[PDB]
Amino acid sequence: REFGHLTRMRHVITYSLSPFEQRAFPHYFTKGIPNVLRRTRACILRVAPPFVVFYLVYTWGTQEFEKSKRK
Amino acid sequence: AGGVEHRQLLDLAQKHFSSLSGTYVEDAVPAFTPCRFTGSEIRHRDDAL
Repeated sequence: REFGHLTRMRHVITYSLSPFEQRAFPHYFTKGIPNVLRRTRACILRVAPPFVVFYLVYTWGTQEFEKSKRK
Repeated sequence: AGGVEHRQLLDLAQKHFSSLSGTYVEDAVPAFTPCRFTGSEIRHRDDAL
């Protein structure tokens, strides 16, 4: 696995700019803030509902531990 | 260049080229916009060559 022996490709053109010709910080809060809100919305219904059920079991488990030692 | 006399070429230039327009209609200076250099690259990938 060396660089000129990897795969076969035809009819593809790429254009690039030098790092000394561009800004290292482009649009940061103009593009970046609405981008990290799209990514948060796209994954919130998959990750979060398991950790809500851990919270409800934890509260029921510490409260029914203290309503056993009381009288 | 070659077997030419300069006096002969000058009189042939006055006979055939003198009706060229010297100064022009409104004759504005031909503007020269310079051009800048940009460090960059372009890659065209074609493995069949």
